[PDB]
Amino acid sequence: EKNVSIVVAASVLSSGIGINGQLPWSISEDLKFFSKITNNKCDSNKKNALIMGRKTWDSIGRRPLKNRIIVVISSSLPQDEADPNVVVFRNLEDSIENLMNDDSIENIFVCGGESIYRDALKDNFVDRIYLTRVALEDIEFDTYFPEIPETFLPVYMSQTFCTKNISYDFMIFEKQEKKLKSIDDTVDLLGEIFGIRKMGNRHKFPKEEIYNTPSIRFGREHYEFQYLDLLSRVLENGAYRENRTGISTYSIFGQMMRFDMRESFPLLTTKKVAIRSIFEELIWFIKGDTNGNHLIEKKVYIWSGNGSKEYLERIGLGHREENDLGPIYGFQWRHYNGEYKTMHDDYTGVGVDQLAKLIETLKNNPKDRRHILTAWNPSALSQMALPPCHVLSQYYVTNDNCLSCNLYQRSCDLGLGSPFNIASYAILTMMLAQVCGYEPGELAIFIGDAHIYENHLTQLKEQLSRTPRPFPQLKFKRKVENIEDFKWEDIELIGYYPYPTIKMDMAV
Amino acid sequence: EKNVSIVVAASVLSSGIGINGQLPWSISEDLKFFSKITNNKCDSNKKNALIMGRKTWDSIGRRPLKNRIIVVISSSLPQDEADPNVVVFRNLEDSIENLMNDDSIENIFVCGGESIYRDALKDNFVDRIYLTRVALEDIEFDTYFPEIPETFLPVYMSQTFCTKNISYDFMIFEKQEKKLKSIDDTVDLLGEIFGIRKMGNRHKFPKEEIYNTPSIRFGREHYEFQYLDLLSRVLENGAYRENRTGISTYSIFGQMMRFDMRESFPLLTTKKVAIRSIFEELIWFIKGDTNGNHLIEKKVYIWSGNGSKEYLERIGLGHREENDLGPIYGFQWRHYNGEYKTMHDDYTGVGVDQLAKLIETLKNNPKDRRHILTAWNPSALSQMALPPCHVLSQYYVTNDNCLSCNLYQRSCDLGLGSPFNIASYAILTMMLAQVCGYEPGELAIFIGDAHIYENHLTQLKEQLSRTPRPFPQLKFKRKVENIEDFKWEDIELIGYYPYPTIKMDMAV
Ligand SMILES: NC(=O)C1=CN([C@@H]2O[C@H](COP(=O)(O)OP(=O)(O)OC[C@H]3O[C@@H](n4cnc5c(N)ncnc54)[C@H](OP(=O)(O)O)[C@@H]3O)[C@@H](O)[C@H]2O)C=CC1
Ligand SMILES: NC(=O)C1=CN([C@@H]2O[C@H](COP(=O)(O)OP(=O)(O)OC[C@H]3O[C@@H](n4cnc5c(N)ncnc54)[C@H](OP(=O)(O)O)[C@@H]3O)[C@@H](O)[C@H]2O)C=CC1
Ligand SMILES: CN(Cc1cnc2nc(N)nc(N)c2n1)c1ccc(C(=O)N[C@@H](CCC(=O)O)C(=O)O)cc1
Ligand SMILES: CN(Cc1cnc2nc(N)nc(N)c2n1)c1ccc(C(=O)N[C@@H](CCC(=O)O)C(=O)O)cc1
Ligand SMILES: Nc1nc2[nH]cc(Cc3ccc(C(=O)N[C@H](CCC(=O)O)C(=O)O)cc3)c2c(=O)[nH]1
Ligand SMILES: Nc1nc2[nH]cc(Cc3ccc(C(=O)N[C@H](CCC(=O)O)C(=O)O)cc3)c2c(=O)[nH]1
Ligand SMILES: O=c1[nH]c(=O)n([C@H]2C[C@H](O)[C@@H](COP(=O)(O)O)O2)cc1F
Ligand SMILES: O=c1[nH]c(=O)n([C@H]2C[C@H](O)[C@@H](COP(=O)(O)O)O2)cc1F
Repeated sequence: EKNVSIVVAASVLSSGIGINGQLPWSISEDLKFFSKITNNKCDSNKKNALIMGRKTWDSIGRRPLKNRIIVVISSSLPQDEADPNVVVFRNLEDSIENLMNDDSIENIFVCGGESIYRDALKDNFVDRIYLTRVALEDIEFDTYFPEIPETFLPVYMSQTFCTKNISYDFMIFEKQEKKLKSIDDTVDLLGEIFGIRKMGNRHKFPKEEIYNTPSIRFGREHYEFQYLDLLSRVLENGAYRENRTGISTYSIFGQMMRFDMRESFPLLTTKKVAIRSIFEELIWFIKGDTNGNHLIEKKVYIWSGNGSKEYLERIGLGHREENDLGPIYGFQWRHYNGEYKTMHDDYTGVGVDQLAKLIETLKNNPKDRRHILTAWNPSALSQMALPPCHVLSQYYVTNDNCLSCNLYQRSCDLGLGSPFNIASYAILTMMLAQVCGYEPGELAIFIGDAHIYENHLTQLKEQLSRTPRPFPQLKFKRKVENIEDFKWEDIELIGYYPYPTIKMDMAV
Repeated sequence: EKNVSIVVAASVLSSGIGINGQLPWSISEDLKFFSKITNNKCDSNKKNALIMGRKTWDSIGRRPLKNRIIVVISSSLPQDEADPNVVVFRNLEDSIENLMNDDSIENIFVCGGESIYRDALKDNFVDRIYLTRVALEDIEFDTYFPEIPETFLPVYMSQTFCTKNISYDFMIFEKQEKKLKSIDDTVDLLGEIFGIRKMGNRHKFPKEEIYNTPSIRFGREHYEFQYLDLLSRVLENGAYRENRTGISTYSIFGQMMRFDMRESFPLLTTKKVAIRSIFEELIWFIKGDTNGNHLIEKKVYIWSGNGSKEYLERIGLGHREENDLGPIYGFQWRHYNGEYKTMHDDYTGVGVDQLAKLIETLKNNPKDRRHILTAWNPSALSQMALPPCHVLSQYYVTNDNCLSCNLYQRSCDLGLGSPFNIASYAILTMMLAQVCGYEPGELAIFIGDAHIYENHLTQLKEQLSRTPRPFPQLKFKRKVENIEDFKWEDIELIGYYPYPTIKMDMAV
């Protein structure tokens, strides 16, 4: 009784693994992953066996792998004993003789194509699966990886990596079996004595029925869980509260999310996020614009709700034009403390150009601690059609010339605003990184009133049922002179294979 | 072979447990803790044995405890078999015949005073310790709890609680024995392939030699660990970087801390924090003052460094008076966007009184999401002697009438500034809570440039060697009409028993 693991690199959707006797891709780090998993052993005087089919044995040049014993499953290969690092068996069942008899073998690994993968799962020989999901689907395949049986459950999902603009994950699947210990009891008993006085009870762990992929307990490395587990945490501890709109929310205070931008782009995969509208809003801010029609003219109606004549007169802005949102994001960025008249006037030169100073400070004094771009100005809050949600952001240049970003958000619509704020400030960091000459780094979002609107409950609960997929890659097609020169055609979204879009109405 | 645990509630320093045949305090929740700990059993048809001395047996009225068998260790009590829930033995060793003979007993608990505690530890009969540390030490004791031997190591430390303004902790100590498994290996191998491309390697777990009380792995509930583990994370991942001063730091980006204020006060115990100077700085901000002499007149020299004539002329403020810090904290609070002349002029009425609007909004509109108090004003940054470190703060009223606080900090001097910012915004939250009529809630601090100055290394490593003690209680002695009426004599610090103060020089 030893371990029998499966190592495979399959496509994210169709689970393709090969085409015309070779791989559909060339990822160097994945092969190194195959090296270390198949070499990882405990006994020095032992070797791991790698089982593969003849067609696969041909694909790897018919040459042995160092420090490993290759087991070829071929119906017509000569069982020659000359090579001690390569042995041939007639069928897969008879080849699993090393478990009980061959004590010189520590672990067993299955990695030999569809015919061996499917036969190893249909006969219940497998104990664990090492799946390398690759974000490639608009190509051709002829050999696929079988559907993972119900007996297996994911226990680990690595962060999204990148090689030649190709995103990929690393997952572990374990087979279900049958059916520190004192610390958990003492914390529970303290939770029974102090009701909500103990802070642990105020932040209860999300229940299994609202935890996204609850089988992955200790291996929640994928940074989309930083958003999906916040949804779960709100569903568990959110207090039903009212607000300025008629749609009440479930709200918790003081939450944070953390995303990687070096090897991926934090665009959610559990729901098709309108990436174009995110950009057009961001470049709208950068340009210094407050005209709400300029987004509607580009078929982006995100600010149409808070920019209706009925809404502005309702909040005391009847003198304002239809979509004159007022000094908001992109007016405190480019013209801070500037006397706001209307959205048609020329504001060139007035105010404090924070973005310009931010860019110039990022390149002249990178290790400066004051790379701050704020939007909360109490003098102009009364003029705003909606006070800023993402109020203040700070930027950081690491020693390896990477640009990280921190953002504080006073109010976070986890249904709609959060998927936008994650991608919006990710693109803004990448934009700042290119103009300043650095690489994208990490993105951390600090949240105050993290909430879910009550009409988003059935929708977001559906989103939590979708096991996430690797983040896509976002690369720019050209280097721009100034930051405002970016256009939608300059962005290339690579490997975005999300779940179907989810409709949720905005609370005006 | 079953488990033998000891349950004790001792004072935090001298470990006193009794005086004149009774307890030195009256904490109801502690007795309820003793109830659930001694009753926690797995078998329905089994009872836990509670061992105690005669003097202790007298202290509890000589009456049995429900669902439990009390074992009295007395040299001259009659071994009466009339009561089946109380049995008497002559010595402690002979009383431990429940391990091998009486299978009707599941667990054994030692809880019978000094004479039984010392004999149970000197003879190595104990397997686990349930310690309830109480923050009372300036009273009299006559019975103490023996010092925990080196064979025991702490594995859990609960959050600081409160009963009648008495702070107390719950800890677990386990005796050392001799000397999921696949997920950790796969993450390690991914760390060998991707160097710093994998985000996990940029946030490596702190090594044991810099982890405060590294024996407490899964039970780091005490929220002083939210600060001590930030020190460890900086020591592990901090990049050596320069700054505006000559003292280089080790800095990491995007960290957060979370403290409880309902049942405790987040004043660090691993170092004697100058609590008075914290208050005088805070009330200085609230009053709207920017005159540095008003703190020096009260023997508070924290802002003396950034207010020397040599420093102001060094940063381009030679025209400024000796300690005229300029529009800083407490001038953007009370007079935001107010044209700052000097520190002697009258600024009453000018600017935007954020604090006044914040107070008025906190009680009139509690579920508002705009309870924000900012200090980052780009128009006046050049006039400031030092840009704001704690830039923006947001406040939140829960459904149970508690006031929580969020704070974003752009730069964090973990040696000096951080212990002050934790207590300063804790006091400010409590002050706002009393004036508005709410109770203190949670305090979350979000940090950008969390760093340690290199001249603080020997000191902070010393601070990490001190296992923390329960937080003290801070209560106000009177209700004030306006928030500015607070005085140092109005604050009462209850149960603060910290480790000796640690001297660290400020980087000017
Ligand atoms: N992405 C990835 O992780 C991997 C991808 N691949 C790719 O998959 C493709 C190859 O897989 P595939 O097409 O399925 O072919 P296989 O690799 O599964 O090899 C099949 C051969 O093995 C022998 N064989 C298989 N099953 C039996 C059996 N039950 N009894 C006796 N002999 C058996 C036969 O050899 P014989 O002719 O002697 O009868 C058969 O032709 C290639 O493109 C390869 O590159 C391969 C491995 C990993
Ligand atoms: N804070 C806490 O968790 C607890 C506090 N306490 C406090 O501690 C105080 C009492 O403890 P303490 O003063 O140490 O007295 P003890 O509770 O330890 O009881 C001592 C008695 O037990 C008997 N005894 C002890 N050792 C032996 C032995 N080796 N052989 C035979 N008999 C023995 C003797 O009884 P005899 O007279 O018959 O010889 C002795 O007088 C009280 O104030 C009590 O409130 C007690 C328990 C818990
Ligand atoms: C059978 N096969 C196809 C193949 C390709 N990619 C995969 N990727 C994964 N995740 N899992 C597999 N089973 C897998 N199999 C192989 C097997 C070994 C090598 C190989 O070259 N291994 C070298 C790797 C060289 C290097 O370090 O990059 C080794 O040392 O083991 C390539 C393809
Ligand atoms: C021996 N002793 C002294 C005493 C007091 N406080 C302690 N506190 C701790 N943490 N540990 C002890 N061993 C301890 N012992 C005792 C024992 C039981 C009760 C007691 O009244 N127990 C009731 C508790 C009643 C209630 O629920 O509040 C029970 O149901 O067990 C009081 C003092
Ligand atoms: N109460 C409230 N006011 C807001 N003002 C501006 C925004 C940002 C915003 C506005 C609209 C959408 C929106 O409806 N977007 C959809 C996609 C919705 C989705 O994520 O499925 C789209 O326009 O394509 C998203 C963010 C916003 C919000 O979320 N909530
Ligand atoms: N570069 C820099 N500038 C600062 N300006 C104001 C502060 C906050 C500050 C300043 C001085 C002290 C200080 O010296 N405090 C000592 C004790 C220091 C301590 O051990 O905590 C005291 O006031 O008694 C503490 C915080 C501060 C800081 O930390 N770093
Ligand atoms: O970028 C945005 N992100 C976001 O989360 N919101 C949502 C948060 C909240 O649901 C609403 C503002 O409501 P309130 O004014 O009460 O904070 O806007 C809006 C944006 F423009
Ligand atoms: O309340 C404070 N908190 C704090 O952390 N600092 C430290 C942080 C940093 O070490 C220094 C400011 O340096 P810089 O202006 O380059 O960010 O002041 C100062 C305060 F007044």
